[PDB]
Amino acid sequence: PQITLWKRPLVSIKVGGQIKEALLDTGADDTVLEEINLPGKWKPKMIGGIGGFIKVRQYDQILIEICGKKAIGTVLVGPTPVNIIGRNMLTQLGCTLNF
Amino acid sequence: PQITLWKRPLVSIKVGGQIKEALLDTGADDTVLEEINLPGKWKPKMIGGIGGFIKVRQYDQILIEICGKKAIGTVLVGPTPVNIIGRNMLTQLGCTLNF
Repeated sequence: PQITLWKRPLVSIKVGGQIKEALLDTGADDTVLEEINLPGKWKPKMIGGIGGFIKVRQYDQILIEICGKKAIGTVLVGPTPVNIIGRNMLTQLGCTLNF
Repeated sequence: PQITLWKRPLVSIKVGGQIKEALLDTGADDTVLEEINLPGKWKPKMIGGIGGFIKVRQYDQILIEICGKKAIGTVLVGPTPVNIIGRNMLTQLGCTLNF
């Protein structure tokens, strides 16, 4: 799809047997979700920083479907005000900026 | 231009008689720059919030050129770790997300 930016790019995502709303964020390096139980191993990871560090759970090679196309990448699970789809997953979807 | 997201989308911008590097951030509502003297009036504005509010100077109808095309919109001038081009300016450039 082509998405204009007059409003926030919230999309619907399928992940871990759940449906969630998330933000296509070209300004984020990583993908962060909250309130989900992902399969497989996880390692702790300190992210963020400015104001202090926040610990999350890093799951690797997690599938996320968005408007039809599927992406597989690392997902960080921890507290976040909005579910973020960072560039690590945007690139797996073939997402580009165009103007 | 078409910009892939394998790396951070830093571009070169012309604004206020200066050249600066900034980030095309679909995850930001507003455009924030630091260390510049913009012309015209400005009103104070509290932005951000999570962890506390930060005061910036809001200049309206400011021109910014990026890879050839010009945009006119509100620019917030205050401390920021990276110069951000929010959706208010991305939309003026005709910027979309495509995958």
